[PDB]
Amino acid sequence: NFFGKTLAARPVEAIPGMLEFDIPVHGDNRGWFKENFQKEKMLPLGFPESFFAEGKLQNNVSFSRKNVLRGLHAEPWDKYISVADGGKVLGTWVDLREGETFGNTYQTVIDASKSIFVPRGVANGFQVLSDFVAYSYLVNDYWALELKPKYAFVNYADPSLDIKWENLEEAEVSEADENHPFLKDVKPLRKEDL
Amino acid sequence: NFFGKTLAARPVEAIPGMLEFDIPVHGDNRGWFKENFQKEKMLPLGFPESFFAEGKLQNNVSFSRKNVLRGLHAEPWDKYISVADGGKVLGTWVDLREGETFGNTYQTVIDASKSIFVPRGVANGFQVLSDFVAYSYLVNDYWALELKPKYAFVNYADPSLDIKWENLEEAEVSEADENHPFLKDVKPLRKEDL
Repeated sequence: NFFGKTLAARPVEAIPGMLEFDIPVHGDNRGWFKENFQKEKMLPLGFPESFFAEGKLQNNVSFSRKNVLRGLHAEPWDKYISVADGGKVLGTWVDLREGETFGNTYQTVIDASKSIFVPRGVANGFQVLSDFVAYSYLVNDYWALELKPKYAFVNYADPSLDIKWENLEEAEVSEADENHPFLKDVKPLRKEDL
Repeated sequence: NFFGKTLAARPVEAIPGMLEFDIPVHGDNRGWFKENFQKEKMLPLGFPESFFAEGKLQNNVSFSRKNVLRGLHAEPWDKYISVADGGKVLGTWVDLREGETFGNTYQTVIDASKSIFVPRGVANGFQVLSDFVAYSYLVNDYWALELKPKYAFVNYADPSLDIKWENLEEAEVSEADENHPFLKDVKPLRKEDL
């Protein structure tokens, strides 16, 4: 369930606006290639035109080792998340938008054959499952002081979240991520904050 | 250095329009992060605004093993090339555009701390130096039949090209790449045709 998939998108019903994509990966264990993002094909599958509305683009990459656990961060921009190497992560999302889906969750394994569109307001995180992973994402806005109040964070280890991690005991977590508020102390992101 | 470089651009004087970038990579052997592409920071360094003129975007990734050698291909679109994991390649370019700089070459090692802007009509290739590499690039057009005349190819092993590959004896080359035409049989690409 890795090579040769048809390019396709599925909405995540618990988190409005999120999309999971199957990405065609061609080859085998020795090497492969993919079109990780293709704007002309992905728009008709539901990738939102609003992603492109301001003409802003940034691609970040992090290279991380097994058991690293980052999150859960709702940064004030949309994100398209992918894996660029042979690794894999347990992707994890918690909706922090005010409304009937506040606190809703989704989890899936992200590898080179699966990508995820995450709307602004949905907190993102991952735990690295493979020995290492190249985690490559696109965003549609740039850091600005005025955006600082528009972030929201929730603690990866709040046991009331409808998520589980692969290896909570051996997780390698930043000091900041250890100290994010539990869900009960998150101020839901209002329409004015998005 | 791999880590901690200042974001910078250098023109490649042998191939008009080509740019080499140093990318700041933060971390160490255990794990790191980079802004692989940040449009607002790149434009004032000389990344061409023309790349974005038609609003087209595609990200391709190839995951390849040591001694794989691919090229040399000039395609209908501009390319921004980097590496998304801990690997490295010997990047190689041959200008296939009609005029004074046809045949001109450049080579440099690409790893996650370096990227390259390759104008359409400049042939691109690489040989993998590390055990594996995640080679991730952005392009600004999509396949279409009508672009077929915008492609040119030149053989990687043509002894007249002012390039040197590693350990050619052990290179893993596709049948197609073994049979690309020699420079003297390449029809130079007209600028008005690109």
